[PDB]
Amino acid sequence: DNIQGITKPAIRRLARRGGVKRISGLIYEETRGVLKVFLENVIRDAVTYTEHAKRKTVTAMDVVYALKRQGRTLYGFGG
Amino acid sequence: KRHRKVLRDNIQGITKPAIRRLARRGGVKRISGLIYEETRGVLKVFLENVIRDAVTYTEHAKRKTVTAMDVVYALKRQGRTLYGFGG
Amino acid sequence: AKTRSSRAGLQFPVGRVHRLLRKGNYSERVGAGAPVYLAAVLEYLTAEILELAGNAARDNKKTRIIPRHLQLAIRNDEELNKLLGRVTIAQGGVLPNIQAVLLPK
Amino acid sequence: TRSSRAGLQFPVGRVHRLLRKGNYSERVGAGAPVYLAAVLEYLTAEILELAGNAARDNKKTRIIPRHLQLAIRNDEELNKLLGRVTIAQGGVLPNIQAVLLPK
Amino acid sequence: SRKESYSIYVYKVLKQVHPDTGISSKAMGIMNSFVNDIFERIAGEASRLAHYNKRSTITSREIQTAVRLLLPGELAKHAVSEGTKAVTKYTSA
Amino acid sequence: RKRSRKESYSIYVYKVLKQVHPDTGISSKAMGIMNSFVNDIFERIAGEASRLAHYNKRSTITSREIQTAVRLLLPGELAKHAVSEGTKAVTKYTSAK
Amino acid sequence: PHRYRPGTVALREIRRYQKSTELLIRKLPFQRLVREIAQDFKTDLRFQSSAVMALQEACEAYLVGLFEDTNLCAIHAKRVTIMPKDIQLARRIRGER
Amino acid sequence: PHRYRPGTVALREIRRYQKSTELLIRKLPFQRLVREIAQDFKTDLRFQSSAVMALQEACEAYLVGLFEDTNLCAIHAKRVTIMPKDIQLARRIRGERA
DNA sequence: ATCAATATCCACCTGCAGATTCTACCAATGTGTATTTGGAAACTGCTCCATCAAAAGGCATGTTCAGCTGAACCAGCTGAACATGCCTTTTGATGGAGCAGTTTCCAAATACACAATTGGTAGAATCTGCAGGTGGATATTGAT
DNA sequence: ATCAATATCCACCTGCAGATTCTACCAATGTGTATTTGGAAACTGCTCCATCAAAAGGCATGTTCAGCTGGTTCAGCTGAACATGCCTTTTGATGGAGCAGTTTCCAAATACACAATTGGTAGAATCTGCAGGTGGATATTGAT
Repeated sequence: DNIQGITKPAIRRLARRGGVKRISGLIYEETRGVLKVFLENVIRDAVTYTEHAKRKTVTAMDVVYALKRQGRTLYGFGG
Repeated sequence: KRHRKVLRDNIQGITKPAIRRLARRGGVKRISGLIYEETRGVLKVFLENVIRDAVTYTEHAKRKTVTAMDVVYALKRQGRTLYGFGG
Repeated sequence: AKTRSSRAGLQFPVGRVHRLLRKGNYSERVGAGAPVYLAAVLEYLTAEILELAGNAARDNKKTRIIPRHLQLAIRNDEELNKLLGRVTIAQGGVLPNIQAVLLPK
Repeated sequence: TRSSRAGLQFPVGRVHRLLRKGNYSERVGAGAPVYLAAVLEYLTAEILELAGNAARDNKKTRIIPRHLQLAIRNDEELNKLLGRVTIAQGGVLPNIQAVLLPK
Repeated sequence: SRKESYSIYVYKVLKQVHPDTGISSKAMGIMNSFVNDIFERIAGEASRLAHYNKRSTITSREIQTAVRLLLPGELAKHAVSEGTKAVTKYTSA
Repeated sequence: RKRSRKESYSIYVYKVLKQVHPDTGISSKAMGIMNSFVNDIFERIAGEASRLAHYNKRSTITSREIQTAVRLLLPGELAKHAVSEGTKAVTKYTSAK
Repeated sequence: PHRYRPGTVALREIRRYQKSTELLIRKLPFQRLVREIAQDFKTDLRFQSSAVMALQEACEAYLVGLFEDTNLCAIHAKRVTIMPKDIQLARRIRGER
Repeated sequence: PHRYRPGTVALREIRRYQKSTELLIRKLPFQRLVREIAQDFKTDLRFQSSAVMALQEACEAYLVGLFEDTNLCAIHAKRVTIMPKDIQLARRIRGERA
């Protein structure tokens, strides 16, 4: 259950940066759901790229191609 | 070499009831008073944008007439794709 | 068989798709397997939509499929709806759907 | 070099090559990569400008990603252009909603 | 002046799916446009995959990894399959 | 050890950097950001140019096309000033040749 | 005579209008609004009738959609009533504004 | 002793955290989570350290942004507190959720 | 309730044209040469993965109480519903040509190739910013 | 307010490594050939614009009052603050080799081109669905 390694205080800090004051109880779990969906999606794609590439190792560029597919474009990792 | 009428604030031809109906179809019950003006504000922003791009395409094309395809390329540009007019 | 769709057993032209892939500048060289596999995937999705809209037109008691039917067909299905997420359909209409708390008590 | 001829720091050659081997279209006119390496040079310059001023503001000589993020999200036209873009090591524009501020 | 469309092949496939049903012109416009949007989507993705992997050529293999990327779930499955099937029947004969 | 040639924009970006702020520098991370930036932007403009080509059934990408791409892609004042720097550099290369 | 309570003709309307596909905005005032918005962008234009329709479809789509997300915003406020602060939240989250 | 009112350390936290750019989630649990989520798509894979970092930046981006939009949704309800129906509203409008 | 009444729902019909089928014209779409892409095998080495051992720093767990949420209630009023009166949209009609799209010619412009040379790469060296920190400057926050 | 206590701000300095300056290697990136894309001019015809009268259908406008908004209060409790107590994240370390990435061979796969031929187009003809209408059963809302 590595999904719980996303600590309550990490999500608390994340919300802090997001400009939030008071956080409900359920929120943490709800966050944890969302986050997963995200990662599931992106990685699903990133990995696909790695498979097309007939490589066993996922490279930062696969990540980026995926994120660009998702419309979430990332700068600074070799785009 | 032959006149036009001038065109001015045709934005009020988007009648209150057109905006009411468009609101119904959206699954809305009670509409505040302000909404109409605000609707229009938003609608205008929309059109300006789309039409800008569509005309840019007609301008690249050295045509004086805007075609459906130009409209469509525009909408597709905005991320709003339209089906049925020739995409 | 002579034509290539016949050879791979499809109703969608594998030749026209070869032509389009070549004179679209997707890349220099277009393999012999690509327009095949592709005219196959297009055929397939055309088929899925037509099935769902056709059943939807039978539901409203009509012989001809009209855009409202297609709009329905796409939006009721979960996966067709995700794929056509950003797409607006000519003459579409919406999914008849009313919010609960606006309904009479 | 052709950049010298057009007064750019940006290689017009490299961009001629890129336009040819991306398959954007068959024939790349000679004027295209010029106009283009120019437009990139301009926008590079623009970002570097605004980010640099932002970098002098926090009293540093080195531009770090945070400066760039700031410069982009602060400028209006740039911010529109980079809307769907996430900048690594960026941070946010420090901004608090008014109604959570102690009254 | 001759124009080109998919309306004839979409008639084909319609008759395969529902023999007794018809289709209007606007609707056909929707379909033709649809097939086209999709085309550009997959072929585009295929292309990007080429240049990503430094390959001058678009193989059926690329179309495929495109269809896995672009199509969500069960649709991706039945499609990748309908394809493999079509290419394999194509190869032998 | 061995070498593997890679390609980047960090040098031209140093140049332009020194032009704008002679007394200021740039970190590695930030330079990666600029490199990406140019690349994304590039791909965007050239993409749209390409679409203009095919829309108008043309085998060639003229600077004329780069231009209509920049009017479409770039917002407002940014658009006006880029179209300038471009038309400018091209006329200068034109008379130079 | 007969008078329906507030909200009854509302729901009868929502049903009625969700059920059809025809254009809600009268075509002429929309066409003047498009020729006007283009006039002042590049002067002396002509419009294919299909281009007018395409625009009408695109815009009524945009707006019907925006109204749905509006309603979902006002219902989140425990209100049956939509307001500009609602619409503006919708656009604020979508990224438009 | 000394005790700050409820909400103050929040505001100071907000200023403090919005002002830096450093990675908020512990990297290892995140890396384990990424390797797990990847196991089920394909088994026996390897990850460039730069690619993991890349994802971490992508996800903290995603979440902080979603939070901005959440806070704005609860503030729409005359509430200072974010809740699961707020987040489901944000995702529901963005198009992320059905 | 029980009751009218407005509206919707549903079925046939009836006439129109839009889907759809017949037809003939025509332009994309079997075989042989020529070139090179990548698959395939062979080796090199980058950094990714393992387990490991100290150093704290961060997470966790709990107590205590503050203020935020929401349930509930109440006054004002703002937006719905309805009719009637009026205006402007729709239709189709025609007339007129602006001008879009199709055609045919001629060249300026780019692709192709060979051959030469220097800007741009990696690797090494060196050096200047600023992180890290410690200690009082100075700004809030909570209590008086 | 006016008043203390943590917390933050900024000052100064110093060292560490990551930015920046320098070195030599090397592979990409001017002139000459051959071809063709599209800019230009000359013409055809489609469809877009203008206008008009009549039909009518929907917009606008005013009255009237229902229920919906938000203003107010008020209890419970659910999160925040703060300390102490526990553990695993971080970092630095070395070692091991999985495997990514670079090169050489070279043949299977496509680009390229001419001559053939047929599926796909448009245009025309036609006919079956259903749009439009009307009545008439039924279902819902609000009034008593």
